Amino acid sequence: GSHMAIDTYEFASDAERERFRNLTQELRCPKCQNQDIADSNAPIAADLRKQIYGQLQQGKSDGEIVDYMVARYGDFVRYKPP
Repeated sequence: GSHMAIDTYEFASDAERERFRNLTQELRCPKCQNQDIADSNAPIAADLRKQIYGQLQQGKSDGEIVDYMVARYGDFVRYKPP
């Protein structure tokens, strides 16, 4: 029994939580020692989750968010649709 990063945020609705959940699972860091941005405790993962949360709350769409994180952090981040 452990908490995950998602457990640490105050979402505005259950739908908003689930959007975060999907985004953090589908955005990956393929060279990272832990490639799962939902599970990693690496500083980069906390940064990405923080940004995804911020953008959800700004009213950005799923599409806009993916584009931002990929275009802004392409040296480590990659979109891997399911």
